[PDB]
Amino acid sequence: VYSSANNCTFEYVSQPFLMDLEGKQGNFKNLREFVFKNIDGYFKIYSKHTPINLVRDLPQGFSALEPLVDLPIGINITRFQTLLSSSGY
Amino acid sequence: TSNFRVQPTESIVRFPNITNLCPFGEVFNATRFASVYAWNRKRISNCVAD
Amino acid sequence: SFELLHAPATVCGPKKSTNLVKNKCVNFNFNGLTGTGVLTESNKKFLPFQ
Ligand SMILES: CC(=O)N[C@@H]1[C@@H](O)[C@H](O)[C@@H](CO)O[C@H]1O
Ligand SMILES: CC(=O)N[C@@H]1[C@@H](O)[C@H](O)[C@@H](CO)O[C@H]1O
Ligand SMILES: *[C@@H]1O[C@H](CO)[C@@H](O)[C@H](O)[C@H]1NC(C)=O
Repeated sequence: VYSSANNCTFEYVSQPFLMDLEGKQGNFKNLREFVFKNIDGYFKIYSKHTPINLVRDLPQGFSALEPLVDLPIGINITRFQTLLSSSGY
Repeated sequence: TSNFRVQPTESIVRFPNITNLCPFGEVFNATRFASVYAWNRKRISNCVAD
Repeated sequence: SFELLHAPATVCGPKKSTNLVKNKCVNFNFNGLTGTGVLTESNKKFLPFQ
């Protein structure tokens, strides 16, 4: 409906987080785990991106997520929204 | 009777690089300066200010 | 106009660096991590974010 901020506190541009596509033509769907943290003055994101054969629930395997970004953004994060047959999240 | 320790000679200071260097051209080089009735404000962030 | 509030600083001066001295007892500061000792080539394989 609207499309203007009239502002900019901080801006960052890099490689896409979600568009890591490999292992097609099979049951290997890319499970994209993310962890979002809000600490004193920083917003951290961790991720992995692992192909799995079972798509219904979490794979029950084990791996750790690696640091993706660390942004010096001093804002109040209290709520969040995800923007988007229908596997969902 | 005593202890000894090898002392340091030089010192090493290492930082990644100098990136996102702040231009400041927008305030010192720009030709279209506003007058006092409508002076301009430029915000500086995420940069190295030399 | 400069301000200090509580948020992490995003504007800073350049961080001057020196050369790298190996196989000698030196003082050092690597990206904020200080200490003393002798630096040698490592056979350790750090992950890209470590
Ligand atoms: C058009 C507009 O909303 N401008 C806002 C201003 O009202 C606010 O006081 C200031 C605080 O930093 O941030 C600006 O982006
Ligand atoms: C405001 C501004 O940027 N003035 C630049 C100065 O910084 C630069 O050092 C010089 C060339 O040496 O050329 C001037 O036009
Ligand atoms: C905004 O943050 C301050 C402290 O950072 C907190 O006291 C306040 O309750 C927060 N506002 C909301 C709506 O949560």
